[PDB]
Amino acid sequence: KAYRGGHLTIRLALGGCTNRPFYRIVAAHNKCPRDGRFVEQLGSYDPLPNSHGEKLVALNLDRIRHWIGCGAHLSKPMEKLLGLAGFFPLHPMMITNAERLRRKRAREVLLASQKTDAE
Amino acid sequence: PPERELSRLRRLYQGHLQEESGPPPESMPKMP
Amino acid sequence: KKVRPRLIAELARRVRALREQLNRPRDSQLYAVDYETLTRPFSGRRLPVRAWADVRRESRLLQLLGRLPLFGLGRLVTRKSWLWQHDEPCYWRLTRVRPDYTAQNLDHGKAWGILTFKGKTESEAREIEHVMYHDWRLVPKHEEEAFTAFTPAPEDSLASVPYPPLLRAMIIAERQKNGDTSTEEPMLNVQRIRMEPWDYPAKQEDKGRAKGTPV
Amino acid sequence: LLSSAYVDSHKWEAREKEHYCLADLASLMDKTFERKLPVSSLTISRLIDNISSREEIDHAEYYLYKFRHSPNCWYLRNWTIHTWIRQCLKYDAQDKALYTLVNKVQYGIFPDNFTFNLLMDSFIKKENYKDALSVVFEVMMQEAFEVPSTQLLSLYVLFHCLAKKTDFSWEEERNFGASLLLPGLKQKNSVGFSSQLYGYALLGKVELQQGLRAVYHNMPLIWKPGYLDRALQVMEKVAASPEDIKLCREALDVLGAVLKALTSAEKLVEQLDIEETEQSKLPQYLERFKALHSKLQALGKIESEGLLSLTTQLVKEKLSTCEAEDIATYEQNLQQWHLDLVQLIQREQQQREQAKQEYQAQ
Repeated sequence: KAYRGGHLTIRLALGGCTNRPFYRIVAAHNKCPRDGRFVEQLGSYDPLPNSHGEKLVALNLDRIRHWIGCGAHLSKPMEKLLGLAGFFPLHPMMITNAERLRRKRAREVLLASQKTDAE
Repeated sequence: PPERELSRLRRLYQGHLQEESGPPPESMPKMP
Repeated sequence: KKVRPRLIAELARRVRALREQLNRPRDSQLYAVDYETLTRPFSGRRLPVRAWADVRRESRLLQLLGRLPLFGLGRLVTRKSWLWQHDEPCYWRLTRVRPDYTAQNLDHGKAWGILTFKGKTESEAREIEHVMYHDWRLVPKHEEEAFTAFTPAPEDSLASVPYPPLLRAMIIAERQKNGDTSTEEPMLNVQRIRMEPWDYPAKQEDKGRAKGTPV
Repeated sequence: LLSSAYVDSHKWEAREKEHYCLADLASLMDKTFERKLPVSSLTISRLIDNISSREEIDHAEYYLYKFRHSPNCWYLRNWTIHTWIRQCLKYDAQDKALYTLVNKVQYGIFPDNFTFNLLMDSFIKKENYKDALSVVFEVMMQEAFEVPSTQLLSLYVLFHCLAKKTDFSWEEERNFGASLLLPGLKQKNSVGFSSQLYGYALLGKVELQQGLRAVYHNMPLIWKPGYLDRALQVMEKVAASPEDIKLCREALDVLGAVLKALTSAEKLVEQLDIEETEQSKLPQYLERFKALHSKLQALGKIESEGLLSLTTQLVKEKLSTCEAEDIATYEQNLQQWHLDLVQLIQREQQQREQAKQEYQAQ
C-alpha cells in the first residue's frame, strides 16, 4: 500500500493482552497501523518488572544504526529508551521531568516539616 | 539563565506567565 | 488484462486543474481578516490566540510598501518578532515586489529580497515568507546606518562533544579488538552541524498555498 | 519663494507629444479592463498627456485609479506623474493634485522633489498655507527630503504655520515633529539644529502622553524610546560646536514647556522590564535641561531671532543656489524621459507590425 509521502520510523508496537502490555521495537512506515505491517523488528521492550525486578529491553543495535542511516525517524518513547541505554544522550524531557519531580518532592518535604513543626 | 533573557521571555509571554523557577535540588529529596 | 480506460477520470482531472487556475483566490481574499472577531472570512477559521495582539497593532508588509515609490524597492524592512527576539539586526533588503492589484488598498502581494539575519547577509535574493503577517516595520532612511551597524562577534563555538556512554564503550572495545592501543577519546565533530534558529526565514518558493473554497 | 525660471512651464509644454482624443484612449482602456487584460504604461501615459480641460481632469483621475488597480500598476512612469501635476496646475485643479497626492495609495502619485516644489510653491504664492502644509506632510510620509530645495520650503511652511498655531492635537504634534526632524537633520546650520530640538520635543511629548507606538506607527520614525533624550543630545552637541551654530530661544522654550508640562502633571508592554521607563527619567531630563540651558547661555550660543525670521533669511541665501541645481537635473530628466518614451513608442510599433504581417499569413 503505497502511501502519499511518509517515511520510515522506529517506534513501539503494542502487543500482549489486557493489563499485560508488551512492546515490539519495529521500523515501519509512519502511516501504517501501530500493530500492523512493519519493515523489520529491531528489538522488544517488556515494561512489567520480571521476577528479578528488571525491565528487559532488547536492542538490535547493528540494525538500528542501519535504519537511522537510511533516513528513519525515532518516536519520542524510543528516543528515551536509547537515552536510558546510553546509546543516545538523555532526552531533554527526561532531564526536565526529573527536575520537576525534584521540585515537587522538595515542596512536599517542606509541607511535611511545617506540619510536624506545628504539631 | 541571564536576567536579560528572562526579561525577553516575560515580554514575549506577558499575561501568560508562571512563577519563575530557580535551580532544582542537587539531589532527589525523600519523605522522612 | 488490458485495463479499460477511464476517460471520465482523466476528463474531470483536467477540468479541476483548469478551474483551480482560472478561479484561484487572490491574496486579498485568502489573507483578509476581521479585526473584531479575528477570523478569516475566506474560511471562517480563527487565528491562534498568540497572534491576536499583533494582528490589531502591526502592519502587513504590503501595507507599508503600498505607500512608497516603486513599492519600496531598495528599502529595509524588519519584523517586530525579530526586534523582540534578537539584538542583532534582522531585515530584508527588497529587490522585487508583485502587488495584488485586486486589493482596494494594494496591501497584499509578494516580495523578494536579500536576507540579513542576525548580522549575516545572504548571497542571493529569494522570496520572502510571512508577507501577509501583521508583523512588519519599515526602517527609516535616516536610521539605516545606525540600524544595520553590526560587528561580528567571535564564533567561539564548541568543536567536538563526547559520544554517548554506550556508543563510546563500543567504539573503544572495537579498537582493542583490532589491536589498536590508542588512548585518545572518541569525539563527535559538531562543527559541520550548524544549528539555525527556529525563526530563520524558510524557503517561500517551496511553500504551499490555500486552495480555492471561499465561504 | 521659487523664481519664475523654476516654475516656468515652457520646456514642459514643448515636449514631444502624440495627439490623441481622450475619449478614444478612455474607450481602449475600458475594453482592456473588461477583458481583464493589462494596460500598457504607454496607454496611461498618452491619456494623461492629452488632457485639455478641467472636465478631462476628472476623467483622467478615474483612469489613474483604474491603472493603479491593474496588473501593471508598478510600471507607472515618472514623466506621467510629473505631467499629471503639470496638468492640474495648468487647468486650476490644485485640489485634484492634492487629493491624489494624499491618496497616493489609491492613485500611485509619487512625485519627485522637483514636482513637490511646484505643487507646494503654488499654494505658497496664493498664501494657502493649509494646503501647503498638507504637501509637507506628504513629503515627510514619503521621506523625500533628499534635495535642499525641498528642505527649505518645508521648514518655511512649518514655521509659518506653527507661529499662528496654539492648540495641538496629538496627531498634529506627531506630524509636525516628524516634518521638523527630517529636514532638520539635513540642515547643518542654526535653523537645522533648532528644528531637530523642536521636532524631538513634540515627538517626546507624544511618546509619554500617548505611548511610543503612537510616534512611529505608520511614520518615518524609529521605534526606539527616548525622544526627549535625543532632544537634549542636540543641546550637548551645539555646546561643543563652532560658534556659527546656535539654537533659537523659541525652540528651547518649547522643550522647557514640554518638560514642565510632563513633570508637573492596547495594554501591550513593548519595553523590557529591566530597562528604565521614560516616565521615571523625567526628573533627570528636567535637571539636564536647566544645566544645558544655562551652559548654552554663558557660551552665547542662544539665538534671539525667531525661527520664521531666521528661516526667511536662510531661504534668501541658499534657495537661489538650490534652484539652479534642481533646474539642471530637471532638464536632464526631460531628455531622459524623451528617450525612454520613444523606446516605448517603437516597441509598440514593432509589435503591431509583427502582428499584421503574421496575422495576414494566418
